[PDB]
Amino acid sequence: EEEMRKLEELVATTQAALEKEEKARKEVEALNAKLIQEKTDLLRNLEGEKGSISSIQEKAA
Amino acid sequence: EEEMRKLEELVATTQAALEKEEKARKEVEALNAKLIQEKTDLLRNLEGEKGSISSIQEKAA
Repeated sequence: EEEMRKLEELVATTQAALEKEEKARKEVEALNAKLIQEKTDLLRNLEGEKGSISSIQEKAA
Repeated sequence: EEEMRKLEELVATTQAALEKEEKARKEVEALNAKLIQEKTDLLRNLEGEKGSISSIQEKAA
């Protein structure tokens, strides 16, 4: 009466784990890669504008 | 015993699955924990500057 219950718990632990791995393996680079590109285009906009604010200071003196 | 042999192999993959499941999530929560504040205060940094750049040029012209 006990041989049936270990087989249904056997297939349940594998299908529940299998949907959990590839859900996590997808989102780790999905969040990281779109965050590292959006700082790179803003930083060259930043230091080029920080060079532009001193230009109005040297031209006025 | 052969019936306990079929039980223990896929659980060994599942115990290897759960440790890799928690490994991916705890590194992706800590990187988002400080970086979303990084994009907010630079927005005040840029707009507080470019609002002045629109204001410094009209009296310099």
